Amino acid sequence: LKKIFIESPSYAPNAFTFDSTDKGFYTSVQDGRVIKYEGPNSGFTDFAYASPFWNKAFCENSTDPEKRPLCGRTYDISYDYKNSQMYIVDGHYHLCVVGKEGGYATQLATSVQGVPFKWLYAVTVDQRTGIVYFTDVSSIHDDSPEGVEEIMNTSDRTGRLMKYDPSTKETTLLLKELHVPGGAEISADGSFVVVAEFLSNRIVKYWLEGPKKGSAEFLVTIPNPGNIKRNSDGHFWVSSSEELDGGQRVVSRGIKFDGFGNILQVIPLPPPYEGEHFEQIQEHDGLLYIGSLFHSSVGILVYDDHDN
Ligand SMILES: *[C]C1(*)(*)(*)N(*)[C@@](*)(*)[C@](*)(*)C2(*)(*)(*)=C1(*)(*)(*)[N@@](*)(*)C1(*)(*)(*)=[C@@](*)(*)[C@](*)(*)=[C@](*)(*)[C@@](*)(*)=C12(*)(*)*
Repeated sequence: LKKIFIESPSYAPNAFTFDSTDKGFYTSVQDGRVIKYEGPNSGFTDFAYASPFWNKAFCENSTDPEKRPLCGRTYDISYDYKNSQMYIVDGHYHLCVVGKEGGYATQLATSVQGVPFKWLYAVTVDQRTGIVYFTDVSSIHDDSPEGVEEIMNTSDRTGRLMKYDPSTKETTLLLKELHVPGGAEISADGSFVVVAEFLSNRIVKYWLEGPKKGSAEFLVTIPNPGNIKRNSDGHFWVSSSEELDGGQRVVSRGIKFDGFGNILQVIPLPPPYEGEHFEQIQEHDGLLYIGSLFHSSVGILVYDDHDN
């Protein structure tokens, strides 16, 4: 297992997505930007900003939590191929979208059933229907240090799963009282959405079709599950960390599972991720993109097989 680091601006490149050109990638960073890597000999450019207030002088390269409400902080991004546009979920500006050329994003939704969003975290677009599925970590606590602390202390179970439909412009509540839903990924065939409940160490399966449509069921136990991203085979990669029996400390792993809950592949991450929580593992073009809040470079894994 080989690791590659790509030096990036700002800090904490946590989430990735890709467009039809498939040259490079997009990533969300701590200072409120969505940036685009253009290739090994042309670095990063700014792509988009959820916050309409974002500006270089005040927000570029900041990690001051006090500047977050103004600059924004995007937690996930999902490219819509049919419409050449990028969906965004931000901790301060909520569900947004930006067209192909980027720039400042258009805000789409900030509440459901009269209850404001507090910390949108994961997003995915159904490539066939253009319908957007996304999670809110809490209905009480935002991404401030004070908020994170309260979520932990009260074992906050006020997370939600929503859908947004661009043809109605309405958003609908699918699930409530989730236990820190930091990951959500639609099946290849659109029949279900898998949701990671970080504080309950599990993945649940929410049905979009079939006789159980509109309900969710337990799928598989995963320690401290984060983001979920589907690969081209239709399987799901999730970030995981497990406290080590005998240690102290965690062991970090990427875990690939199917829609029936079978564990298909387990990848212990190498340093520096090995003993740290991480955000996401996403398979694309034969590479594993690793999202984290704890580094200033993007991490990518590939296996070296030049001997067998
Ligand atoms: C799951 C992950 N991501 C989302 C959010 C979060 C996580 N974890 C935690 C802890 C505490 C608070 C919040 C959180």
